[PDB]
Amino acid sequence: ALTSTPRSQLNPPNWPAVQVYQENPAPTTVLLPRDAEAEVQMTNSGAQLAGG
Amino acid sequence: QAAPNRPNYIGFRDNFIGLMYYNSTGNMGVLAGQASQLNAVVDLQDRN
Repeated sequence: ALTSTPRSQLNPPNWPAVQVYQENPAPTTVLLPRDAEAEVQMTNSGAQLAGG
Repeated sequence: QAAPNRPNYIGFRDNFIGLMYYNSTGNMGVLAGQASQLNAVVDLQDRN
């Protein structure tokens, strides 16, 4: 009574979506290195880039 | 008659210029961080 989910068909063949443990981690914060909205202007000025 | 052979000094080049080659792109060296592997050295073909 404390633990099991109250259901009619014990041993069901197809479990529902909500009664199964899901996996919801944190939203992956991605650090973009170099925003290219002003970086493609730097190369078109003539400076070739390197490093990084 | 015998004349001595013409003297020749097969030594290294001055300053070993020609032992190592950058500034001929393709087979040039890189200097990059380990985490990134993007070189800080790219050459131009016409740059001595």
